[PDB]
Amino acid sequence: QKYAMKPGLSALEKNAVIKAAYRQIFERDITKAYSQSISYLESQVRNGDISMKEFVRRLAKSPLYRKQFFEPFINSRALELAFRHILGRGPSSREEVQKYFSIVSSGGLPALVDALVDSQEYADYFGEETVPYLR
Ligand code: NA
Ligand code: NA
Ligand code: NA
Repeated sequence: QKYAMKPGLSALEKNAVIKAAYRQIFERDITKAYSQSISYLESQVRNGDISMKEFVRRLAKSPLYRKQFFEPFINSRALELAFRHILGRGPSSREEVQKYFSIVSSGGLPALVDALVDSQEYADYFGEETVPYLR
């Protein structure tokens, strides 16, 4: 089951695409109703002013994402969570854990998100338009 945001999709499909995005990132049925920010963000991705990649990015940086999947955890644990939500897999090696560990110490949640989202792997699997999915 793969979902991709494109500007000319029907509203039914767009709704389905957005819903998948929240479920993959927040692991629950968040809605535009949750905050001004998320609603604004949703309007951006729905209208094509930002791509799906950019939507995932801003979503993963949000206070909701931060309080559920970053703030309560040690660097080590927060990065494996972000891996799963953004990349659809767990970290593959101790060398990869280390790479992202320093990024987290260095630039916290925003740097963790940017790095996962801007990796060549993310580009290969999900690109600009596709919701991350469990691999
Ligand atoms: Na914003
Ligand atoms: Na939020
Ligand atoms: Na940032």
